[PDB]
Amino acid sequence: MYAVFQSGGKQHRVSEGQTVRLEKLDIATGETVEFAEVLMIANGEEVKIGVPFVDGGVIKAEVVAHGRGEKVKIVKFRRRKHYRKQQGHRQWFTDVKITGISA
Amino acid sequence: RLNTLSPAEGSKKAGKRLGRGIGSGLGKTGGRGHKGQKSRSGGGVRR
Amino acid sequence: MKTFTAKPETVKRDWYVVDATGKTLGRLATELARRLRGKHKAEYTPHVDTGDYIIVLNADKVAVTGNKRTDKVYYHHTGHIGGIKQATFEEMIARRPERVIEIAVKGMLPKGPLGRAMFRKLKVYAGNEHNHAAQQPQVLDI
Amino acid sequence: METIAKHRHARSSAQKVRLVADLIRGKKVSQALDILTYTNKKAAVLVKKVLESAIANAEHNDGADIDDLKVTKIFVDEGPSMKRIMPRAKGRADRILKRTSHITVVVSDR
Amino acid sequence: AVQQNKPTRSKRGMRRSHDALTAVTSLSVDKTSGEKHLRHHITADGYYRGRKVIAK
Amino acid sequence: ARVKRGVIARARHKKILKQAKGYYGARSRVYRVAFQAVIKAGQYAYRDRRQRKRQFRQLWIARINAAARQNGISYSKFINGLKKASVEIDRKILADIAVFDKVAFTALVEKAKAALA
RNA sequence: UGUAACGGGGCUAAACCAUGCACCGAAGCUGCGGCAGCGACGCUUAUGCGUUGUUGGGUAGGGGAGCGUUCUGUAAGCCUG
RNA sequence: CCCGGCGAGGGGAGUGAAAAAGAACCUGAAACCGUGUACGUACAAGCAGUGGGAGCACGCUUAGGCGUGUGACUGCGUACC
Repeated sequence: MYAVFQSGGKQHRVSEGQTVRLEKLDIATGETVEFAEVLMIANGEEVKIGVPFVDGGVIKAEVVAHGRGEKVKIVKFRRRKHYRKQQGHRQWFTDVKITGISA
Repeated sequence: RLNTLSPAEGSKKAGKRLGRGIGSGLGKTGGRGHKGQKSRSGGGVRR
Repeated sequence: MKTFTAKPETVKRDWYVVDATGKTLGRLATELARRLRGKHKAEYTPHVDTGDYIIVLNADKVAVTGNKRTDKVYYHHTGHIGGIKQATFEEMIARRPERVIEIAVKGMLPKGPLGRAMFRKLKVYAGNEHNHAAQQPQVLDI
Repeated sequence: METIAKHRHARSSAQKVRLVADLIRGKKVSQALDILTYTNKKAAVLVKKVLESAIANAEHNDGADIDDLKVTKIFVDEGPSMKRIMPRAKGRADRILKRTSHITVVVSDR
Repeated sequence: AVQQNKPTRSKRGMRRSHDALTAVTSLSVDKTSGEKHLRHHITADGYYRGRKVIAK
Repeated sequence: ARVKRGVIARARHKKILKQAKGYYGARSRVYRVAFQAVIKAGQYAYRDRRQRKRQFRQLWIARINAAARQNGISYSKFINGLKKASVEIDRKILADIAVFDKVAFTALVEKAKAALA
């Protein structure tokens, strides 16, 4: 069993019990995750649908990793202009693990 | 002492301190431009 | 994303040979280039080669069509100061038959160290000299 | 268990000595100090005097048995140098460095 | 003349590794005693290769 | 009064020298080139993040071009036929069925050969 | 001085000229995450939330505003064998 | 008291909370080379780095599928005032 689902501009393929990268969850680790945004499902034949999403289809997941990564520094300057610029960056991460695929 | 007193602000300029780099405004010529006595010792010109 | 790694358990060398007997030098080079680069199959290839091992066995019997057989010349700077040599195809293959395949295929490969890591795996023979007889090369006919 | 012997401020630079102190490493307990019975240069005597101390003084300075005694470390380091000037015309200064070394030997019951 | 900073120990040791060629030959036993001696050189007894060389 | 500069000038050296070590010579600790192992290294890291955004984009094009050329059509004409066919596209990273599912990718190139007039 | 007046090969068409449709093509356009400033539209006045619009590489020089350092006071305090 | 040339300079017992507190005695970082050990290093041309990585070594862990250290080799790459 595998499925394909939507989140904004991006489309993701995932299999039963698998882990996958997601965009930052605002609720962190504090809640389970579910999607009805599923647009393809296969278990022995890989049939496509042109109609908008699987009717009554559900994907269920749990949050396995969430947070804000290591701090970094990058710098900018110009030849013989005697200044120095510095940017700090961290970025947020989120990974989720499948608990169900239902149709 | 001061300690328990509320301070006053906006009544001193903070101040005579000279620029240390152009990210803070002014750098290697301190607002006097390049060379001549006008950049080293007062206004650089007589009466 | 990452899903593949080239190493000898995922990329097995199986040894192929292109029959050069009466083959056109350019058409033979366009085959030898893509089969030294690994480009004929469903592959993932970074700054490495995903090859199968390929050689040439009868190089002194390779052909050129129409003209450029006794006209035009190939140049080489010998390394003895400003020293240079020049010869035409039919009088060069008479002397250095294994060089003719090298100078024909090298410009169909990448530049620099990656192009060198492909070239080091290529061997060329003349007189049907069978020196990889334990590797049992599979013949390709173009 | 362990016994240490030294010689500090010796009249040699350490690289004169270290060639021999590196050569005698990696040898059997049948060959250590037996490869040093006949020696080359003052360099080897500076090691011999300290090694013949460590491998024999443990009989009073560690315990009664030394009949399986092994050398664990055998090394030499450059000591403090002394600065001295020499004659040149229209002086001006011209110096040399009078070197020293520190010899170290360690032995163990295991 | 020019030399930048210091010679690398990776090249200096590679120039020391042929400077003396010092070898272990374990020495040979003397031909009159139960102890080893230096090749073609006199023993502490004043002997060499089966005969007396100096007085004691 | 005298500025001890341990908390300032020396700290501004150590903030860079901390990012040294691990190198094949002098840059592990020689400050006037360990500085270049942060400054020139950052001009190389900007190029790493630029080239992995510009030149690695070709892996979504050239790999797919070769696979469509096994069906006898080139990328520049294949994509115009697939536009005329409608659906089955969004982002160029999603085309790796050209290696993973060559039978279904063959049918998608053949769809473009049934829409390109 | 030696490959050396396309960088070089291929190529009698694979050159030269112009033509017809496609594709590749920036740090920008464009989508999103975040920030400061300017201003509207919807709801609300701990003052925010929602959406839409828009500016943000800046050196001689002209303005605005932080973090450390040291002394002096706090310190008859607070940390410390 | 042990070692040696009644050496040189250490060590054993011993003074001491400390002898990296021994008159060459507060505490102590760097350049410079040095003792051990793990991975790495055997043809290949330019600021010695930046990214990728076969191999090897270390420590967890096994219903949707490890990380760390080290790294041949290779895409990218002509400093600073």
